Amino acid sequence: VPASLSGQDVGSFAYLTIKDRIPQILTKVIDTLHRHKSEFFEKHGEEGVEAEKKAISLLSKLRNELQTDKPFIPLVEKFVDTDIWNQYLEYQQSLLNESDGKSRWFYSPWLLVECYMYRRIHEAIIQSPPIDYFDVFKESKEQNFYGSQESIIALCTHLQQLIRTIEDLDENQLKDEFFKLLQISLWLEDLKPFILLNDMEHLWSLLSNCKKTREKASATRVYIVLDNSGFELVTDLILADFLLSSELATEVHFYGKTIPWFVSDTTIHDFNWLIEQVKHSNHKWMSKCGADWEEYIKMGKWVYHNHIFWTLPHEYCAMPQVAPDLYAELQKAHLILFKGDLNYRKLTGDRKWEFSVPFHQALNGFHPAPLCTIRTLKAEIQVGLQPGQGEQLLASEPSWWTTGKYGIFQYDGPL
Ligand SMILES: [Mg+2]
Ligand SMILES: [Mg+2]
Repeated sequence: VPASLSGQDVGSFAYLTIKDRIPQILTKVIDTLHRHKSEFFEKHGEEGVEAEKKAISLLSKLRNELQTDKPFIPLVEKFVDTDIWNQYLEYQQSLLNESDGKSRWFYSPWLLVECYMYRRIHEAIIQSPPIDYFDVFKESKEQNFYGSQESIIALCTHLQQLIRTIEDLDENQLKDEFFKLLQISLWLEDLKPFILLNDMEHLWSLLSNCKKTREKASATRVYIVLDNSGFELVTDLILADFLLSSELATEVHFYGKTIPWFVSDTTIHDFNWLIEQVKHSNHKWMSKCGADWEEYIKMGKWVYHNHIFWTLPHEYCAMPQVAPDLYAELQKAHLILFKGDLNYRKLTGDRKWEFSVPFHQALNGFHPAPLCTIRTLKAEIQVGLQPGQGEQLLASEPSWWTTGKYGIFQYDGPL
C-alpha cells in the first residue's frame, strides 16, 4: 500500500488544508463559543460562562499546537472511544522510524490529523460541563437547512409528484427516475460532463434483480453511510423514500456520526432535527414527506444507527478487527452507498494510489457487501480511472480534484 497523504508534501492539498483551512475552522469554532456566551449564561448561570471560557482556552491551545506543529498528545477525558483513540495513536507512533520523530500535524497522515483535530474539539467540549452537550457546528448545519428551503421544497414536491404516478412507470422510466435522484444525491444535464466515473447502471442492475427475484417476506437492505446534514441529507432521505416506494429496497439503514465531525457531518441530532423540521413544515409536500419519513422510522422500514467506528481515525480496511460487530452488520446489506469525500478517503486508506489502481485493490480487503461511493472530489485521491484520464485532467486543470466540481459513482461488487 502507498504512503499516506500528509503535510510532508508542501505542494499538496493536504498541506494547504492543514496549514490554512484547519486553523480557520478552529477560529470559527472559538467565535461560535464566544457568540453563545450570553445564551450560556441564561441557561446555565455563571458556571456556563466559566465553562465557555474553559472550552475556548482549550481550543486556543489546540490551535496553537497545530500552528506550531507540536506532537500529538494522548486524549485524557473519559469517553466511549478515548482508549481506542490512544491505542491508535500508540500504533501510529510505532509506524514512525527514528528519523520520522513523533506524530504531529505536518508529518502524520492527513486522515489522522483531521480526525484528531475534531476529536480534540470534542474533548474540549466534554471537559467543559455544563456546556458539554454543545454542538459547535449546529448553527452552521441549521443555516444550511434554512438557506436551502426553496430547493428542499422543490425536491419534496418532485418526489411526491413522482410517488403519485410511480405504479404507472415502466422499468425503464423507473430506472431514469432512480438515476435522476442519484445525481441529485451526488450534486442535471448541464452537470453530466463533470461525472468522471459513472457506475449507476450497476446499481440499477443489482437492485432491479433483487426486486424481480425477491421471495415472499424477503428483504432488500440498502445502507447509506451519510456525509453532510442540511440539503445533502435531504437528498439522501429523498433517495431512500424513492427506494422504498419503488420497491427497489424493502429497508434503508442510515449511518451517521456519533459526535460533531468535519463541521457539517450528520449526527443523530441533525438527522432527527431535520426530519422534525420537514414534518412540521407548513408546506403541503414538505410536511407529507416528513410525516412519511417519521412513519418509515416507526415501522423499521428506515433505521438510523450510531456506531463509534465512523468517528475513529481508522481506515475502513481495519473495520473487521476494530469493529467486527459493525462489519458483520454491513455484511447484511444488499448495497451500501457511501456518501462524500471523507468516506472515499477512508475507503481507500487516504493513500497516494496511482490513478490506474483498481478500486477493488484500493479497498484493501474491505468488501462487506456490494458498495458504491457517491462522491464529489475534494482530495488528491481518485482510483479506477482509465489510463491517462487523471493525467489529462491534472495537465488541463490542476485543481480539478480538490474543488468539488467533479463527481463519481464508483462501484465495487457483482456485475
Ligand atoms: Mg520512534
Ligand atoms: Mg462532510
